[PDB]
Order: sequence, then C-alpha cells, then structure tokens
Amino acid sequence: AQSVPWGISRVQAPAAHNRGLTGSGVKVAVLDTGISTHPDLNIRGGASFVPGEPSTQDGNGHGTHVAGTIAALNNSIGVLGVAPSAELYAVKVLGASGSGSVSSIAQGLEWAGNNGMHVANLSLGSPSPSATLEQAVNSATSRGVLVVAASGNSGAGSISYPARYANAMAVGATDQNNNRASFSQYGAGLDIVAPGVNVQSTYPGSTYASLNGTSMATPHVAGAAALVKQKNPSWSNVQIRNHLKNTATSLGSTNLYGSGLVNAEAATR
Ligand SMILES: [Ca+2]
Ligand code: NA
Repeated sequence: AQSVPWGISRVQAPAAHNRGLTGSGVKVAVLDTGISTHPDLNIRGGASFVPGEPSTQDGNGHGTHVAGTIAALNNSIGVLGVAPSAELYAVKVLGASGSGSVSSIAQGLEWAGNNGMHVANLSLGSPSPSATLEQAVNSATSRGVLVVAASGNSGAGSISYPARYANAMAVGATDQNNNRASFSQYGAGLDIVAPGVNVQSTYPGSTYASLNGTSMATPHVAGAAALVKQKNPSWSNVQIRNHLKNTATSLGSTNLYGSGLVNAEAATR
C-alpha cells in the first residue's frame, strides 16, 4: 500500500497529478548525500564530487529522503512524490557525515548547469557567505537551472547560504498547523515555505523514515517547480519561481513565510 505523506497532500500535489502533471520530462538534480536505489525511486543518472566517494549511492540517508519527497513513484508501495515522474539525478556533494564543502557543492552546481538540469534541489547550507557558492548559483541560473535551497534549521531571523543569494529560491518549513516550524530560518531573502515537520519519505535499505527540517521543505518546492515546467515547457527558471510565489497560499508576514505555502494545484491551473 502506498501512503500519501501529509506534506504531499498539503501542497496539493495529488490534484496536479489528477490533471496529468507528474514532472515527466523534467530533469531534477538532487545535490545531497547521494540517492540510494530504492523500489520507490527511479534514478536516471548523476555524478559525485565528494573526494574518495566515487559512487552516487547514499551513505547517509538524507539525499534519498529528499529525493523521495520530490519524486517517489506513484504506485502501490511506499510514499508519493510531488513530481513522481520527474527524472532524478543524484549529484553527490555531501559526504556520508551529511556535510560537504563549498568546492563540492559548487562542482555539483556546475554539473547541473552543464547537464541541462531544469531544477537543482540544495537541501544544504553554510553559515557564512561564500563568493564561490554565489558564483556557482549565478552560473547555474544563467545556464537555465532553477536553484532551490533550504533556509536552515537554526531558528534565526536570517537564512543560510546559498539560500540567501538572490538567484537561489529560499524555502523555509511549516508544520501541520501551517505555522512556521520553530527551527525554520527566516528573514531577508526567504521566498516560500513548505511542509518540514514529520515528513515521511524513502530511506536506504528499501525502507522509509520521518524527518524534520528545511531540507524536507525544499524538495516539495523543487517538485512543484517540475510540475510547472511540465505544464509550461517554454518557461524559464525565473518564470517558474515567480509563478510558484504568485500562487502560494499567503501565511502572513513575508519576513517569516516569504510568499507562503507552495500550492502545486494553484501553480498548475
Ligand atoms: Ca510509491
Ligand atoms: Na535567495
């Protein structure tokens, strides 16, 4: 039996699927700890930029979980992604510890741009500015990638990097009451929010796990971007980003929420 995680329903992804919008033909790079093969995922390709970690398999779990929020297959098992037909690419930029380097993240962004990705999901952050990260985000954006990044889990009123940079779409986390999760970073640069508390998704070992974080919110938005791109194949990164914001459900102050809760149904009307 397939379960629909609450956040997938909350972003109204099933309604989009009922329109026939699934993310088919849309290339989504997951810049993370890898993606492990799983009965509820299809992985089309990828690359590793972690020294000494040559494979794209996930030695952590984080990247596999993020990937399932984007694209868990629509079937009789497991969970269900926002964009269950998206073409997933495992871009390993974080090691098994859950951390990476600017170098590695930047290389993954460069790979996404050079491989024609439509969306790059960055469920990751660094506390300090990094001109190398800024330039890699700008380069990927120039090449046509929509970069979507987590705001961070410190609870502070400023957001992590690279989310803080203008060309990364910054995603914070909400809870089941549609309030900002306590940990969700906010402030200048926040674009949008999505479910990030008690998010069930795929995990290595052909299993499932529930996690909290802005890392879990981010892939809901990446998946919604894929639905919009399937409907509107001519649209740029910027057009997609703006449409997601314009069709979000306002939750209050933009300082706390950006444009509010992403809404895949509204975004694909
Ligand atoms: Ca499934
Ligand atoms: Na940003």
